[PDB]
Amino acid sequence: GMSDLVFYDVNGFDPDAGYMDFCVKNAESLNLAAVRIFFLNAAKAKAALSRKPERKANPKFGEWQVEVINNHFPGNRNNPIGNNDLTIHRLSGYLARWVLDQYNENDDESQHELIRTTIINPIAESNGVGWDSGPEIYLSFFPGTEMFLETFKFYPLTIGIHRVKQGMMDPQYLKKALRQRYGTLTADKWMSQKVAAIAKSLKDVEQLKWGGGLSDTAKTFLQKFGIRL
Repeated sequence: GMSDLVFYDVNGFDPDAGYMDFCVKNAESLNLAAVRIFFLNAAKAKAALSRKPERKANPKFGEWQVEVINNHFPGNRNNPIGNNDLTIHRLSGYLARWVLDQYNENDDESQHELIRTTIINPIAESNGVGWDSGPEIYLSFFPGTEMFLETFKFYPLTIGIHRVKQGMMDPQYLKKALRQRYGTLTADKWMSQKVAAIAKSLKDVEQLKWGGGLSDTAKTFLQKFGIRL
């Protein structure tokens, strides 16, 4: 695959092969502005697709246009999804990984500041979690990141485990993450072999500041005392 650079002759959905295909087709036309717009508008895009009868559609986010399968219109819910096809959910996962790749591309502080100020994760932010928590953990609040459990250091799973433990989520919602691979390991194999790694990941999640900042009224008050925020 993409990590060991081993290639094969041309079965089930493999998110690593899906990500490769996505990158071949889209890497050149992606930019941070477009990806920011995507993440701010993913849910709205699903809503919009839900009243469009066409089996495929071509939403545009900023300057970047992309073809997706429309599984949101009720008449289309059954239609098969191809391994190289894009859905809003798959795109969310692929773009979260693309943002991480951008972050890891170099360690200049300007790169990190650009990414931290441009990409917003509304789900993370709604929970009191910002970029300061770490890039993998921040990005793991995005839908679709469960496709890449090793990449995201088990956080797409352990966020869900934490939520269940806190009574914030029905255990059934864990089913998606629990079906995924971890690198080369199948779910049966990592559930058996990676308990320590997952526990370590969960502790990272438990230590997040689940909650937020000072109010506008408080900030205005504090400015009267020469405190600018």
